[PDB]
Amino acid sequence: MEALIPVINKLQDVFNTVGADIIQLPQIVVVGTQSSGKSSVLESLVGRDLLPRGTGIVTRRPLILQLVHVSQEDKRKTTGEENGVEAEEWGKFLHTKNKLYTDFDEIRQEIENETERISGNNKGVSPEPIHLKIFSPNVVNLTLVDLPGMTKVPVGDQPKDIELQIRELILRFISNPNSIILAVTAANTDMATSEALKISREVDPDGRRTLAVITKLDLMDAGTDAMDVLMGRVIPVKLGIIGVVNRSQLDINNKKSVTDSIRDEYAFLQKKYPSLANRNGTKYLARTLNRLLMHHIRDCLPELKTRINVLAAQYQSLLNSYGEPVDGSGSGSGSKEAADMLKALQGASQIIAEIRET
Ligand SMILES: Nc1nc2c(ncn2[C@@H]2O[C@H](COP(=O)(O)OP(=O)(O)NP(=O)(O)O)[C@@H](O)[C@H]2O)c(=O)[nH]1
Repeated sequence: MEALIPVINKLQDVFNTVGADIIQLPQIVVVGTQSSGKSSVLESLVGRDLLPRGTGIVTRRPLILQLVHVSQEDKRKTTGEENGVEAEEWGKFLHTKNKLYTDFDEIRQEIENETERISGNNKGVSPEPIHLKIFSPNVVNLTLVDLPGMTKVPVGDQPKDIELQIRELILRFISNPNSIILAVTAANTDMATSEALKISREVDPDGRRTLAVITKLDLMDAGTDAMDVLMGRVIPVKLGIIGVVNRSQLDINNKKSVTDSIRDEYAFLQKKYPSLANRNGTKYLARTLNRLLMHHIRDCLPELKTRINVLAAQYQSLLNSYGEPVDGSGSGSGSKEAADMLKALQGASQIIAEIRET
């Protein structure tokens, strides 16, 4: 049985600049607020810090993070750099094509380099995602669509008008019927007022497409345990409630080893939540997210295939409604879209046809 995650990864790449929304791809979309710790969740899954830091404003455009598992024997000759020590982990950006990044600091820098631009349109937020593959023996096969974080207070309770278009961007992504919403919220807050959960209920009223991740369990007030948060007595969400403890900024600056932060999280869970510890934590989260995505993709695969074909026939017949002038150039901008879309759909069906196992 062919692994389906790599297939959807390639489809994501195929529909990058051309418009992937109408495809309604099966994917996990990460919704979090400011100070929720969703960037840390991603880094917990990667096993490295790689996301741009901080201080402040930052991270406007979506990031499609594609974690690809490799064998520990599968390594890369690094850079040029006058060395040749074989590298165990590397990264690739779709914008830079086949270039290899063996230094995660150059990975973090390229993200900064691909973000924060004006981008030559008049906005503060761009809908165009960054595509980053991470090859590592320390990661599970998993892809996440990281969206720009919201303010932790309602949009009207803060002075920036731009927050609206941030909400629009998130809504645009999570309105995808085949998207799974990963809602990130800190245990440190009134969790039934999370902006992440609230905006998720706007497209998923009952939370049947939503999985809640509870971060910052180590930061709660004296003599609270969110056992209720562990229960999902309180949060109306169906795909699960998973509590984690990521590394703090203190830990990163101190260069806390990830092997040490992992067992520290585990030990914290064992102590504070003994009857629940086995269904919480970073490692657990990585495993159920992997299984969830695999099961979700195979569920959506048959409809995805026909939709690509249905879309193809529509765009082609639409090209015969536009349909001119037969000129080599200056044909149309709308005609150019449909042709570019048809080309991408062609690549999509090709990728899908290249699956075979029963
Ligand atoms: N103690 C502790 N600190 C955490 C945890 N998760 C995140 N943090 C810290 O609290 C902050 C959370 O923000 P971050 O992780 O960047 O995610 P974010 O809020 O989506 N991103 P940002 O606010 O930077 O735009 C970070 O400075 C991080 O170090 C956690 O589980 N425990």
